Amino acid sequence: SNYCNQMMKSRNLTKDRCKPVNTFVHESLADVQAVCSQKNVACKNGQTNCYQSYSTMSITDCRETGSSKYPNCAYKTTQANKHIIVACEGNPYVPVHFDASV
Amino acid sequence: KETAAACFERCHMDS
Repeated sequence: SNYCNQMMKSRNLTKDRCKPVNTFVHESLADVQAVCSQKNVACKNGQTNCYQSYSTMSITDCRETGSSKYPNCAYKTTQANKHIIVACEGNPYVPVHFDASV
Repeated sequence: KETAAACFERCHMDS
């Protein structure tokens, strides 16, 4: 199967449902955690705990097709280099949500 | 319970 169908199932996003949209980041964990001290931006929800990466990162966007339904989830895979926007929280101050990519 | 930080890694990281 395609990377999205494979990884969505492996990572427990589609073993118990079909999730419409999910992004995977092909960078080290430490380089993603480093975004929490990068550019502070507003989140889509109005909160102010979001951060945009200075650099573009290698990402794969996974999005369900129009006819996809559980258990046969089906995804469209789109690969791109984009800046990421994450919401951060806690001690240590780390990513807790993937807000968007630009 | 899975923490919010662990959830983000499982769902989004693929180094």
